[PDB]
Amino acid sequence: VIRKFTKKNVARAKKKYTPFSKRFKSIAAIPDLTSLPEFYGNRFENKLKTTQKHQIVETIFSKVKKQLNSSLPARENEFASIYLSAYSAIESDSATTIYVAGTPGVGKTLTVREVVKELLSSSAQREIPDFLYVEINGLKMVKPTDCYETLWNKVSGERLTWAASMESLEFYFKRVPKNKKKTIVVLLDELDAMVTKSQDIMYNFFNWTTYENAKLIVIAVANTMDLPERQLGNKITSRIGFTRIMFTGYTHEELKNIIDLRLKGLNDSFFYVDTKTGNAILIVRKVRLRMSADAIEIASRKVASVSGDARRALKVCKRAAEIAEKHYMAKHGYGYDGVQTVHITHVMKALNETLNSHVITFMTRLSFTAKLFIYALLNLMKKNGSQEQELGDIVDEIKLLIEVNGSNKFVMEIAKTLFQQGSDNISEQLRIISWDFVLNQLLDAGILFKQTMKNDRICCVKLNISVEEAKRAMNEDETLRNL
Amino acid sequence: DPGFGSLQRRLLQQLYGTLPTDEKIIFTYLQDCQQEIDRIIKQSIIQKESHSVILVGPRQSYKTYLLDYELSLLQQSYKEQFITIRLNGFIHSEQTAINGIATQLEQQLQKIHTISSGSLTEVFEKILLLLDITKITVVFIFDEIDTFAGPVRQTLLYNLFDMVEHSRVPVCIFGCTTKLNILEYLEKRVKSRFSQRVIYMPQIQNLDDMVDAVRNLLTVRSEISPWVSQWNETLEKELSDPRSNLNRHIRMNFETFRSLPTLKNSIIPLVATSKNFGSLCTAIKSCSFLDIYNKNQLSNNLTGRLQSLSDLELAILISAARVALRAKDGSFNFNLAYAEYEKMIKAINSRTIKLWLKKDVKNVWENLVQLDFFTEKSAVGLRDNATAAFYASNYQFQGTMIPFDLRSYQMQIILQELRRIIPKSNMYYSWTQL
Amino acid sequence: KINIKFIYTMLETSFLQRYSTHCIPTVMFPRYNVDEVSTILVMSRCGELMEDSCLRKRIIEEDDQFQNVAANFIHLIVQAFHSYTGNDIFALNDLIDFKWP
Ligand SMILES: Nc1ncnc2c1ncn2[C@@H]1O[C@H](COP(=O)(O)OP(=O)(O)OP(=O)(O)O)[C@@H](O)[C@H]1O
Ligand SMILES: Nc1ncnc2c1ncn2[C@@H]1O[C@H](COP(=O)(O)OP(=O)(O)OP(=O)(O)O)[C@@H](O)[C@H]1O
Ligand SMILES: [Mg+2]
Ligand SMILES: [Mg+2]
Repeated sequence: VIRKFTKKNVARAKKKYTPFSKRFKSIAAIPDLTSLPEFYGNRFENKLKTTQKHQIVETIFSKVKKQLNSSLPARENEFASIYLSAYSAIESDSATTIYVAGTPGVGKTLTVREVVKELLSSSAQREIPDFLYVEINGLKMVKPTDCYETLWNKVSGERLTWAASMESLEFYFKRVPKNKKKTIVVLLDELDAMVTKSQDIMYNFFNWTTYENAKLIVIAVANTMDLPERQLGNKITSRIGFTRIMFTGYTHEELKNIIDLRLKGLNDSFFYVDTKTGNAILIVRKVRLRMSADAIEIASRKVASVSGDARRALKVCKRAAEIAEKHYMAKHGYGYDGVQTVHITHVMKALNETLNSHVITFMTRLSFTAKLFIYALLNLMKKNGSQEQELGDIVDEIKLLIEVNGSNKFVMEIAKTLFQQGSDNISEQLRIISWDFVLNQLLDAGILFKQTMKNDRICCVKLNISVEEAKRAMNEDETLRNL
Repeated sequence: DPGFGSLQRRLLQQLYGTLPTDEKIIFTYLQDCQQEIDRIIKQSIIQKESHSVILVGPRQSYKTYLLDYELSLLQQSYKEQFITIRLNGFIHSEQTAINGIATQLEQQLQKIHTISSGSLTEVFEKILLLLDITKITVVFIFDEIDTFAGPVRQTLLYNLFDMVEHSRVPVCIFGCTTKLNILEYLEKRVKSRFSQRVIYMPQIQNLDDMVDAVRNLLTVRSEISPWVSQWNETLEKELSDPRSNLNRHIRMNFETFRSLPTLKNSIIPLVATSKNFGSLCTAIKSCSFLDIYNKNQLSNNLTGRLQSLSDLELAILISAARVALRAKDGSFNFNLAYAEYEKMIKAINSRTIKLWLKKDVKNVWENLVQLDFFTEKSAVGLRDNATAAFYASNYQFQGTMIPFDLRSYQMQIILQELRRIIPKSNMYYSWTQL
Repeated sequence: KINIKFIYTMLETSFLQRYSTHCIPTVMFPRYNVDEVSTILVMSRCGELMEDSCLRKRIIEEDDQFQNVAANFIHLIVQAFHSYTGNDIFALNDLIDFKWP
């Protein structure tokens, strides 16, 4: 047959369509699912392995940088609340929802994972019954319904399509008796990412916690405390509940304790450093490593002022150690193959490059034509105050600025280059040389905005950057500030 | 002469940058940047540290050049330590980036010694399984990374920066963008997982940086030809004289374009069209081919297109321009322009030009529209993306359903510009005034 | 071993000027003037005109001389209609085809 179009790259999974409600004849026909070899969890790692032919030189700051990587001193009350709710709901065989919200990097996922680890340790001591832990991250899903595919695959071991998985989970949570079940603890991380238009997924996940036979713990980690009030309906907000756990950004003393806990064994300690290569061994010269308490304190105070984000504090300390290690390796010439201190200067330089703006020094290093464009644009904003200027007006005002300051030395040397490219055989041009080039360059830089128009004269252009930093970059130039 | 052929071929190889890796030319103003990049690669491929960094610089500012040079340097000595995944934001979408990563992972892993099989859900699950005696470093080069830092949802950036942060597989991610404020594009969690390592690519700051870059581009440092020493002497005599034609063209590029690829695109046919060594030395002393090149690059603009017009075309364009200048919104049609045209022909003939009929001026009008002298009024033109273009292709615009003599147009060149570039000896010059 | 190389042809200047910061090598083709247009028309059309069937039936109804006849016709067509066509090879070719028999 002759097709009207073709779909030649269809990749379909081997997922069955029949839900769990048709797996046995009756409710009484359902066996004990705990004594089943595929329920409740009853190969790629070696492809990224090779043989090492050299000996990596780990310098003395490499252990500091390794210990400062992201891979519970400040979360006691949050840990205790989450653990007590989960322990009470597991040991009494009930279903509940715990809500956790906070800004990035305040220890939400780490605290919930530690709670789950301690509950698994308590279930290994036969103090609470066994449970299955499932982690669903909404930003790791391709489609939002794939969470239905994930959770059911973690429960039964089957692979169904998402609608059949949703019916299977509904039948499982509602109809299967508690004597044939295991408790499930589900972490719904990045809860805002699973919010869709119809909000059926959110309703189903929080409504399964209201069923009497469910034995389901849903720990929902969010980014805002008012997500059910802003984005969800009244039905899902009623099911989530009034009790919500806020993870506040860290104060500077807790960030100080976090950084000291990552460096408890390294700070104020001695290393055997081999001066031939640079390789350092933690307990040939005996060198003491030190990072200043003033440096850690000022980085922690800065980070707690900004966000209270532990990732940022660890990254600022790691960047300071990297800067100091770069200077040390440069001054000794070591390569990769008596007191070494990472100081408050390195911490301030790590804190400054994140706060430095390149926009002004980008604009001060442009050519004369791009600066002339920006200067004429600012002149037109001063003349009429419209904040959007047509490109033809910019052309006319560039021409005006050339013919008005014609007695200037630099302008009377630049005019032949601008309008004829220094050639007698080239006619006088309506645009300057490199007009399109500097227009497109300022558009790709994000300095400029241009409307989608086909007439080149009446097309409007807007500053995307702030006006005063453009004026500062214009007054930096010698020629433009004199005319 | 085979010696001049070898010298010419080597000069073209140096201009296109296709030298072997140990002979590769790094400009001095690019050095401290590239050593910085040389640190990060060497901390990832060799010392197995995880890094995330965005290169920020304009187009043709040597981001891909320096990254490719670093990968070529590491491939010569450490070729079993790392694999390379290349993504481009124009070519890969949010769906096809996953298939691109998985396909590149399998063709790189079989090159060192399936992941991409199945539906996109299974492919992404297998990528997260693989990525979330030593380890092989995965090096991501993500060109046009601003396109994946969209306002909607930055899923791939989230997962990739989580691979940098929490995974035990050593991952190096290099993003490239022209956006100066790339950090404001990132979502809060994506920015929290990003290291805020942003390397701003260096700019040319003064003239001797460009002269030194030209000297590095054109000096031949190997004994490939009998002509090498004489060519080096000629080139150094040209670049050391501040009044030479080469320094004048380099200065003009510095004040207009400030771009070494722009200069290279002109220098390449200067070398290639030379037939012997004496012609090449004469061409580099005079640089007259650079003037011919500059004239050709401006030949199809508004100024050059005007000089190709016939007298009737120029008359219709002048009449349309003065009608548009008299209009409040700059709009005009075929009828008003024809009325102005016949008023000028009888005003000229009263003081003998054939007065062309309205049925013959239609061809002139269509030629003027096709040559981008008039644009349809309030026309958007070329759309930014394929979705808006597809939306526009299913709608019938009101300009295309009315007769052609009532369509509203606007000028691409105004009457003042027409007075500026039409010669005084032209007999329609007096009507460019009002 | 195989390296693809792209050669593009573009018509309009504004489409090309959208992509100027990419620094792609460009060769421009300016429009011909009227003398180049006339020379191209003569060298492309006089051979087909001087072995046309209408001329060969007309000379038996009533080679260099036929070449001068066709070339003078082309020059007269150019001087009559260059203002109408501009420097358009296709339009002048169509006018020559319409007016030759
Ligand atoms: N109390 C803490 N003690 C030690 N390290 C901590 C602590 N809190 C956070 N960190 C560090 O910061 C990292 C970020 O924490 P986590 O992943 O829990 O953040 P989050 O609140 O879930 O953030 P996001 O919303 O971006 O996912 C942890 O992996 C750990 O390295
Ligand atoms: N692998 C390479 N080998 C040789 N020359 C190269 C290579 N990559 C780029 N170049 C050249 O280096 C110069 C600088 O352009 P480059 O592609 O490096 O810019 P870029 O900063 O990556 O630009 P864009 O932002 O458009 O991607 C150009 O002349 C280009 O031809
Ligand atoms: Mg988290
Ligand atoms: Mg590039």
